[PDB]
Amino acid sequence: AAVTQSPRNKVAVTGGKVTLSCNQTNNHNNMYWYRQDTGHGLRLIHYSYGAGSTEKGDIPDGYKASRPSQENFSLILELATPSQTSVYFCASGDEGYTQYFGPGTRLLVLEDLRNVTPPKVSLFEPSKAEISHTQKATLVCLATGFYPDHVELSWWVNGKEVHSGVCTDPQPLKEQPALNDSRYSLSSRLRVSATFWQNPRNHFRCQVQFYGLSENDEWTQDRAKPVTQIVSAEAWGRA
Amino acid sequence: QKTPQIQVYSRHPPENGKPNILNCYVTQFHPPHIEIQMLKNGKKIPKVEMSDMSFSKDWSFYILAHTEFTPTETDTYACRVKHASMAEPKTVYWDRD
Amino acid sequence: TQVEQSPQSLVVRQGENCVLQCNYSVTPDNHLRWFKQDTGKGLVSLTVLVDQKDKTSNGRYSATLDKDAKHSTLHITATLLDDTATYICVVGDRGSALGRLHFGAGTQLIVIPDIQNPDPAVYQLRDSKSSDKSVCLFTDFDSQTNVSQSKDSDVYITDKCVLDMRSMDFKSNSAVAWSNKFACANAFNNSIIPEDTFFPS
Amino acid sequence: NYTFRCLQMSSFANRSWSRTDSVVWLGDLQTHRWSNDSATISFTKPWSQGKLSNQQWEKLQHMFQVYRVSFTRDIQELVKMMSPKEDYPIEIQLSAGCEMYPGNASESFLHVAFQGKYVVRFWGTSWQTVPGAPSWLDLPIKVLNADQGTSATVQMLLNDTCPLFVRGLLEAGKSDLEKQEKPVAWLSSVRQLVCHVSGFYPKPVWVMWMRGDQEQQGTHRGDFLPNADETWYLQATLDVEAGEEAGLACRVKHSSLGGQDIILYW
Ligand SMILES: CCCCCCCCCCCCCCCCCCCCCCCCCC(=O)N[C@@H](CO[C@H]1O[C@H](CO)[C@H](O)[C@H](O)[C@H]1O)[C@H](O)[C@H](O)CCCC(=O)Nc1ccc(CCCCC)cc1
Ligand SMILES: *[C@@H]1O[C@H](CO[C@@H]2O[C@@H](C)[C@@H](O)[C@@H](O)[C@@H]2O)[C@@H](O[C@@H]2O[C@H](CO)[C@@H](O[C@@H]3O[C@H](CO)[C@@H](O)[C@H](O[C@H]4O[C@H](CO)[C@@H](O)[C@H](O)[C@@H]4O)[C@@H]3O)[C@H](O)[C@H]2NC(C)=O)[C@H](O)[C@H]1NC(C)=O
Ligand SMILES: *[C@@H]1O[C@H](CO)[C@@H](O)[C@H](O)[C@H]1NC(C)=O
Ligand SMILES: *[C@@H]1O[C@H](CO)[C@@H](O)[C@H](O)[C@H]1NC(C)=O
Ligand code: NA
Ligand code: NA
Ligand code: NA
Ligand code: NA
Ligand code: NA
Ligand code: NA
Repeated sequence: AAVTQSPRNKVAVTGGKVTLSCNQTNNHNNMYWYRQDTGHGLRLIHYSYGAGSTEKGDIPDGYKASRPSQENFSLILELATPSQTSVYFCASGDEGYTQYFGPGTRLLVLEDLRNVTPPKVSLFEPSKAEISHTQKATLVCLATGFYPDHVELSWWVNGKEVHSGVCTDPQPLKEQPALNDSRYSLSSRLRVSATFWQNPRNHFRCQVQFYGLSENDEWTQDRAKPVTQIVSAEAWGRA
Repeated sequence: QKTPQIQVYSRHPPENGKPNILNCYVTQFHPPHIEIQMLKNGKKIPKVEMSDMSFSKDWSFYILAHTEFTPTETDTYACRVKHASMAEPKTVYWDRD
Repeated sequence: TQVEQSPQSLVVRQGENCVLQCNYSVTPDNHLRWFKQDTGKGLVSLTVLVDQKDKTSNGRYSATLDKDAKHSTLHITATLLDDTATYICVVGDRGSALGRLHFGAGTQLIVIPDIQNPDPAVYQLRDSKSSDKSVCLFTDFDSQTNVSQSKDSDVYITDKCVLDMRSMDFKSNSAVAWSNKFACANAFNNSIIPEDTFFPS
Repeated sequence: NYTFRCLQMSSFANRSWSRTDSVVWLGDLQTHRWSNDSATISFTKPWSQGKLSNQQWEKLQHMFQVYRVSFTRDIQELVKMMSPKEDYPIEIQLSAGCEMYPGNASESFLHVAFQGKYVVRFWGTSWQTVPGAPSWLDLPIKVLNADQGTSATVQMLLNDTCPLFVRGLLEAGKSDLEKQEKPVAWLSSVRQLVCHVSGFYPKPVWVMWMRGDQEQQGTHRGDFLPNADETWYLQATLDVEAGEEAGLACRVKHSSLGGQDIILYW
């Protein structure tokens, strides 16, 4: 029994309208919206026993819920505030006690969007010394100059995502820790065997999904509109 | 919604001057919210005991009010019931028998 | 808060066992579920305990429940790196969809991996497009080495991070350092690095 | 042949107000009361604990305590599930217990009424609707039947706990159950004569108007009405012609009188 949530990640402005959707194809009557915040367990916001029904949970203030159909249950923040920055989980169930959770949705509500900036992405190629010392080849990807910190960094070899041999910094680091709205940098490593890196048919790519502004968001600055987008960097193996 | 039947009756044989107990049995009503008053000469008697409400096989409620009284030539005794099924409150008088 | 978890956090080394406690005041208590949540991920159910005095097992995870004492423990045998996560206790107050779930705030577990064959080195890597720019990769040190933040604020240094080359059964720590203003020999001066550390060329 | 009845009455006026009150009867004698106001079940007889030890009683009371709070939240929540179709105010009545036969035999029951109509019972290992029940109850039944732990508990309550408990009550309360209280009679009129009989226990009683030794077949006995002291009241009336009351008598037979009937001549 599978549940899906969209969007998966969202940057929003104070006073803006945000809608978090949950879809479920199990024909479950019952759906539930939670939020997760550090130092607390998940807390119930709204729930629904069927199309047309919505019920207040434990912490419903600031949220409206909507159940247009059996499949869809939405959480609507009409006047989004920074206190609604959280991870939101949806779930569904039948008459039994089991709730089946969706994968979560990160929400950041900023006071103001003026500092939002997509990353620059660079890919750093393995050292000739590393190769001869270990018979291994480490690529380093570096995302820099971005704000806010909502980025998913991923590695792709020949058009397919790789998880083996990868690790990414758990948190972005700040570029100007003194300053108020500092840009961030993030790094990740992909380590492969020397012979895999030496094969010139292997195309390596580092990809950063940046979450930023929507098409509808107002933009008054001279610089390009820092929308939700992908920035990547790329290189081929070589002997 | 069903109408309350009310029945007023004495525990012991009624003798003027002699202490006794007067019962008011209210039955056959629904819903259970009800107001029962026992009256002496129209005024509400103060020390009135009520049984716990219960219901019969047919799911209709019943309750027993009772109070100490001494009958006389002159004094009238009654049981007054207010219940949503009636527009006005219903009053049955003790018929001295 | 009717569900409490202890410890709040703990650090263990690969191969060690650990015990995670959940205590609750929830009434009634139909069942208790243990969830695993990796960083940035969602809730993976480990086990569900339903009886007055219950026991379950699921591989390296075993659990108990005593409803008289309102107490559960999750035992993880022989910890691995991938057990690094937050473990969450949940009590359901009905045996149906009429129930509410009561969530603990979780216990943060960190498992330090066993680095078998350390080969500490600092390598210089060059940008694929613009070869004048570079980073310094300090790699293959064991878990005892700490990497310190930089003295110069124009120099950036990341925390250490461990990768797992799964098909070779091989793990390695690394950290990265860079700057616009810088040489790889000098990059990690501020850290206590091993004496045998390889600096090539 | 005694019937043990646990009667629950629950009123839900709106989303934020309800009360639940219970009373318990063994035959026509009250053994327990449980007001909404009280955290505990009150004994209304000295023998109301039966043959249960104090530990068994506390465990049983504790299960009821949890039940009452849970029941309340469950109804409120079922109302959310069915709306806007069903809605407040809501009256729910439960009648549960067992009927005791000679020699270790019994039938247990659990019947539920909704707005004054019998709709649901527990039978075997599950809840089910009875004939005439509206079909929207199939969802609540389905949800209630999902709860395996309530089912196992109710089964144990009906099959084992009720009969055992009641057998012990019959033993402990023997002398209250087998009591004999004498009727006192008196006459009056309004033509229509009235023979009042009051103070008798148990309920079985015979009352008839008579000339000499001839049962007046126009006699109409009214209902059995309760007194506050756990005795019964009954009145037997007779329509007669004015002037034609000479030689009429009221005869009363009851087990408490031991052959010596009450005869009252007008
Ligand atoms: C009879 C035995 C006699 C022996 C005892 C000696 C006498 C002692 C004196 C007694 C005085 C008080 C008696 C008052 C009369 C009560 C008679 C009925 C008792 C039978 C029910 C007891 C069930 C006990 C189990 C229970 O507590 N269930 C909980 C809580 O369950 C959770 O917690 C449990 C652990 O404690 C389990 O883990 C369980 O798995 C959990 O879910 C449930 O909430 C259940 O649902 C609760 C609701 C059940 C229900 O009457 N429902 C109902 C029926 C019809 C309708 C249809 C309407 C629809 C509207 C839209 C609606 C509702
Ligand atoms: C308690 O007592 C009840 C019966 O008592 C009655 O109801 C009470 C609530 C109360 O009112 C009493 O006064 C009254 O007399 C027991 O209920 C019976 O339970 C059994 C099994 O637990 C049921 O048997 C099943 O019947 C099915 C037909 O409808 C049949 O499909 C089933 O067969 C399948 O399942 C079995 C496993 O159980 C498997 O071995 C087979 O191979 C097959 O697949 C099964 O035989 C009875 O139908 C129930 N009786 C009634 C009348 O409903 C109850 O079990 C008991 N509980 C306890 C804990 O003592
Ligand atoms: C609920 O019902 C009670 C009693 O009928 C009433 O006095 C009260 O005002 C009602 N409350 C609400 C919130 O409707
Ligand atoms: C009945 O008892 C419950 C629980 O003790 C309480 O919350 C509720 O207010 C009471 N109801 C009334 C009408 O007094
Ligand atoms: Na939370
Ligand atoms: Na972002
Ligand atoms: Na690729
Ligand atoms: Na824990
Ligand atoms: Na090395
Ligand atoms: Na409930």
